[PDB]
Amino acid sequence: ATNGMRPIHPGEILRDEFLMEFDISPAALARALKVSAPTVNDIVREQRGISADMAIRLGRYFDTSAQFWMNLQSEYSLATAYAANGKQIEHEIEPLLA
Amino acid sequence: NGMRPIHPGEILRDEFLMEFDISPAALARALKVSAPTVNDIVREQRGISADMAIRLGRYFDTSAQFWMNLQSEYSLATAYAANGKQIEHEIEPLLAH
Repeated sequence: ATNGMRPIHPGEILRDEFLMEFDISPAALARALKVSAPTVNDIVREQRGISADMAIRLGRYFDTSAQFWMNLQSEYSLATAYAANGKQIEHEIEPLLA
Repeated sequence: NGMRPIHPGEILRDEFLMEFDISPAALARALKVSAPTVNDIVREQRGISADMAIRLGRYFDTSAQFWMNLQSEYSLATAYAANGKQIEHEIEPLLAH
């Protein structure tokens, strides 16, 4: 059986481990981060990724590193990219032997 | 925080291209991407995409996250240098409230 990647959107972790944990609505989070409510709404709906600026805001608000959020984002972006082009990439790139 | 940016292209040049004596155009041909795609990264003009991270990991036998983690550190560092103090100023931490 071959390896695979299944995507987990960062907004799912935001919803489950932060918004639901502290009983914060997405709109209340947007007001606290000083961003537009659709900005947070898009993320929790899994319709937008975490930008660097947003990662710094979330880290500041929730006492995390900004990299925590960017690492969740990179995993999601890698999973979607892998499911789309990963098999072809592995088919056409011969690993370096040196 | 974190303010001093290290572009992923610097690591690519120093730890891989120069370590294995591989030119950027040679790398692009091995990765099956256009040469300006690799050039722009090596010259620190463009970042590493998810697709490129998978290609670089495949070729150099690293994880793809190795490259994406360097990219996010750079993106964070530039974002913080531009706006970090403004962000800290305008957001009150939840647990300070």
